[PDB]
Amino acid sequence: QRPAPCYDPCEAVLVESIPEGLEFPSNPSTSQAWLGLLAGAHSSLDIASFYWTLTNNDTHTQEPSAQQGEEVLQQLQALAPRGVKVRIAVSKPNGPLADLQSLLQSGAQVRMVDMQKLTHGVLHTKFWVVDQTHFYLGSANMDWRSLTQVKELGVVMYNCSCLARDLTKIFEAYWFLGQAGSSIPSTWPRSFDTRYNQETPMEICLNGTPALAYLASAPPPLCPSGRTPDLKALLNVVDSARSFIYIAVMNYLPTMEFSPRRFWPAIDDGLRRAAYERGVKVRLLISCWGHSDPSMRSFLLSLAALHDNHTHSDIQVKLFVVPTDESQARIPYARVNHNKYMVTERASYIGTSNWSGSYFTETAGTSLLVTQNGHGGLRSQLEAVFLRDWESPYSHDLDTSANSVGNACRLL
Amino acid sequence: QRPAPCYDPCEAVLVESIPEGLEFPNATTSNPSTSQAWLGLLAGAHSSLDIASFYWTLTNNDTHTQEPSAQQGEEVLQQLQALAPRGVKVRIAVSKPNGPLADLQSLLQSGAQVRMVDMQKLTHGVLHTKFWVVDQTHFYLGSANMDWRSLTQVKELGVVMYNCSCLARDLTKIFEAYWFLGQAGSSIPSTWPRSFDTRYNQETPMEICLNGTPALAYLASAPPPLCPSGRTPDLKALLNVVDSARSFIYIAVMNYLPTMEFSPRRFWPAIDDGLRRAAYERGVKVRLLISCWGHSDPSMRSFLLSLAALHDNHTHSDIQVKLFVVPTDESQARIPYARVNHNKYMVTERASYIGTSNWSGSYFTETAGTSLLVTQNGHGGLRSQLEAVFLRDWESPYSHDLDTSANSVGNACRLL
Ligand SMILES: *[C@@H]1O[C@H](CO)[C@@H](O[C@@H]2O[C@H](CO)[C@@H](O[C@@H]3O[C@H](CO)[C@@H](O)[C@H](O)[C@@H]3O)[C@H](O)[C@H]2NC(C)=O)[C@H](O)[C@H]1NC(C)=O
Ligand SMILES: *[C@@H]1O[C@H](CO)[C@@H](O[C@@H]2O[C@H](CO)[C@@H](O[C@@H]3O[C@H](CO)[C@@H](O)[C@H](O)[C@@H]3O)[C@H](O)[C@H]2NC(C)=O)[C@H](O)[C@H]1NC(C)=O
Ligand SMILES: *[C@@H]1O[C@H](CO)[C@@H](O[C@@H]2O[C@H](CO)[C@@H](O)[C@H](O)[C@H]2NC(C)=O)[C@H](O)[C@H]1NC(C)=O
Ligand SMILES: *[C@@H]1O[C@H](CO)[C@@H](O)[C@H](O)[C@H]1NC(C)=O
Ligand SMILES: *[C@@H]1O[C@H](CO)[C@@H](O)[C@H](O)[C@H]1NC(C)=O
Repeated sequence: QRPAPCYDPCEAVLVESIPEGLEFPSNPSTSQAWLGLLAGAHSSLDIASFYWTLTNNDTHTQEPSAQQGEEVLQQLQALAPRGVKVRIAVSKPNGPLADLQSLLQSGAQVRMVDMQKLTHGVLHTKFWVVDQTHFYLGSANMDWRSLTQVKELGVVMYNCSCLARDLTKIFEAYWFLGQAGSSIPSTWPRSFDTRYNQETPMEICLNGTPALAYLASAPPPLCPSGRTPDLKALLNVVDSARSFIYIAVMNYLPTMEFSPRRFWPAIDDGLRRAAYERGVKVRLLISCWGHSDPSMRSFLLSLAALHDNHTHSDIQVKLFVVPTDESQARIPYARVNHNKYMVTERASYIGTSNWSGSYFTETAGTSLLVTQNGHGGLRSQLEAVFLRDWESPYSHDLDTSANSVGNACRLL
Repeated sequence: QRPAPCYDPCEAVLVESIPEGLEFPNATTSNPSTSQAWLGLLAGAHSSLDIASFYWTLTNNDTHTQEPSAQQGEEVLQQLQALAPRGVKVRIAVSKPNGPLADLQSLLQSGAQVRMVDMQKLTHGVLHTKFWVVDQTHFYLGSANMDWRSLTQVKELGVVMYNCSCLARDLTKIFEAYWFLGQAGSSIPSTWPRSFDTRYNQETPMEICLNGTPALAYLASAPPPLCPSGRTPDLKALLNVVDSARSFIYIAVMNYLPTMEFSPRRFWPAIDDGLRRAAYERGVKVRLLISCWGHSDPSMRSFLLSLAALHDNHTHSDIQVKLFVVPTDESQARIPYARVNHNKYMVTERASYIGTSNWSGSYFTETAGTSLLVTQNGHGGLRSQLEAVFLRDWESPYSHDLDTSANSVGNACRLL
């Protein structure tokens, strides 16, 4: 029996951070969505974050481009004293965070999740839940560089209380794990379970149209019985595709990135199966900067060789590099595409994890999966964004020269 | 509890069919020819002979030819026709052909027993296995079909085990499976009769004495429907050899394709995933030697490139792919379906695998095949001889990289 449907007028908006200087031949910016959500917050706010560097002092900079971030943090400091219950879960850092301390003295609650001891990973998840009604899910960290100097993609769902509570369940898992003497139970309490998963997705009304949406979580130790693992959701979306698969992730690596080294061909085998068996067109867009793993190159070539007229398989790989000028090269750890999403002709997947084994086995993450039988919607907007990025002059084949790219790219 | 050890003085001999015209440097340990081994086994046969074969073209009349190079094959056929009238019990199981086979009829009236196994009806495959069992004592296992071209015009590799009764009976078990399937109203049972089961497998290999030195040897069979409870599947044995390798993996097969060749198309990354895991995790050096002629699947090329791209200094993986092509001149180009390398084997620093199947999904899921796996803690032996053969072929001027031109190869090669 399918679970109860939801009747809230949910509205999904694609949100993106376009770095300063990037020009294209438009979705709202991440800063606008965050500021609007903070202004409209009245009862509660839950945040799952990786790190907190929102001010020029955090990054030891004097960039005007930090203004948006500096505003956002200030707005966060306004939430607690006016009645909003603020709960913040962060990955355990190397040192105390000034933003978190200031929020703590503004009235917020901050807990550090020590995922390294628990599942040998980090709290890589980045999402917001507002008043149990709205939620943002994307790749934007709590970083000012994530608002003006780094390309980011996410989705903001407004007026969807049911899905917001579904995400609040995962946030509650994180919050419980944030306690000092806490460990992962063998079975989570039944208050953590969900009836909405891959087999029975939640029936929502998206922009006045029925849709099937659900949330997947990783790692498997942080998954109640009824919660679909993130890898299972990703592989289902990959396997159900019949026409095309468009993937945009910062890092794609069919191994365990940090481990004795282990091979992990799950997503790679799924993509190869889609390309060969059903003739699915696979386009893979990988971000490259001066901090990319060089070992990423060879594996990517191992996919690009599958483009062959005899096999009829069509796998193409492009590298997205954000150009940097003399001034922007001084901004530390910026000018990248941090996007993490996949779109087919029939499904949409938006995640907060890079595509490697750890992010699906040890490292926490959440992903939103949407299916809709319309002529468009969120899926069409995702496809349009991917096509714009893919056809932009910032995407290059694996044989391109490094000099004429505009930025340092280890893979080239 | 390990099973009982064997005390027969087993002796393994590498056997090869080197096509006429193929030249090698001075030493290049020359192994006995396949024709010589077959003739010796037929001359020494006294009680029984069991043969698993794909097809039977041993004379010039079968292939509509007049080549003197067929002489060897025809001689073998004659010796086969001599086995039954002098008391040797001959049983022949062959893949079901489209039309009657002259060799099989002539053997049938010479006193032999011939049964056709219809694997297409049973598991949607063919009887691809090629082995000989002589007097329940000796056995040949290799890639040489019952073809005269397999003796002089096609490169073949195999192993002949002499004076090893235990392994010969173990192979006779698989042969009994084949022979039972040759009956008219017969189908694969859910469980095979206990007379078909074997106690020697990957977990507990048979303890044999190979060239006066203890060794662990066993036989794997495919497809799984043709496998008793105690029989190790061929894919499991192959993947165990791949995963247990710590230094290098040398593979020489006519066809390598990580999909189901004839099927709705299916992807099949088992062997490919094993090779990638060996290359990346344990830094295993992988050499892949693929035969190419005018009948090779072109779709083989891209996948092979997909392996050669794993060669990277950052990953420390070492994967190399080469194509072995047998040169043909004006006269030899007229012999139909010849001038190829038919070897099917793998060798690591610690194990040897010799099979009668190409490396693709069907041969491990639907198509019958047998393979011999040998391990020995010596300095040389069968593993060293196999490695030497692979190195000689790999460094021979008949091996080329995947970007070589087809004109300067000496034969038609679709992959180039
Ligand atoms: C294990 O024992 C077997 C049997 O005793 C050995 O087989 C023998 O191997 C040698 C060397 O490969 C063969 O000599 C060679 O003969 C060919 C012609 O057949 C000739 O061209 C070479 O120059 C060389 O003289 C020998 O014929 C062969 N014996 C039989 C009966 O076939 C085997 O070498 C031993 N070792 C291993 C690692 O198997
Ligand atoms: C494999 O075994 C055969 C015989 O089983 C070996 O050849 C044979 O060697 C024996 C000498 O030991 C010669 O006489 C034989 O004596 C044994 C007892 O030792 C007996 O059981 C036999 O019936 C026979 O009388 C025999 O002439 C000789 N035969 C041949 C054809 O060479 C052979 O060397 C062993 N190894 C290989 C690689 O074949
Ligand atoms: C679904 O509804 C949302 C909410 O209205 C749409 O997002 C708005 O899009 C318009 C442009 O069409 C912008 O002017 C608004 O600013 C957006 N809203 C917000 C809060 O930023 C979204 O475009 C709709 N999607 C579809 C496919 O109809
Ligand atoms: C959500 O609901 C409120 C009040 O019902 C409305 O003002 C707002 O526009 C809705 N959200 C969107 C994105 O339209
Ligand atoms: C050349 O071959 C012969 C015969 O196989 C062998 O005796 C000789 O040792 C070989 N030459 C060298 C240098 O080993």
